Amino acid sequence: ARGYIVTDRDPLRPEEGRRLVEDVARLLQVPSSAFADVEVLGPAVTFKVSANVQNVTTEDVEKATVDNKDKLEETSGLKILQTGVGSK
Repeated sequence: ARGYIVTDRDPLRPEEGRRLVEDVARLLQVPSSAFADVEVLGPAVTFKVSANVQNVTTEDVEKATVDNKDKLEETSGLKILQTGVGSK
């Protein structure tokens, strides 16, 4: 399952999806290398969390994103409109 974050930017630049994912990784103390398959789709960025030394899961990433939304928005300079985990 992938995580996703929908922003107010469209199309979201690849470079910007990457920065936003890096911001989220920092909140969780995991290197950005733990996020794989990073891709932008319209206004959204999507990603997979691989197994890591911090034991951070896909749901932990979603929760940290909700809990720190305002900080992420300040750091990134964009708005987050939705976040979640996808379903096959």
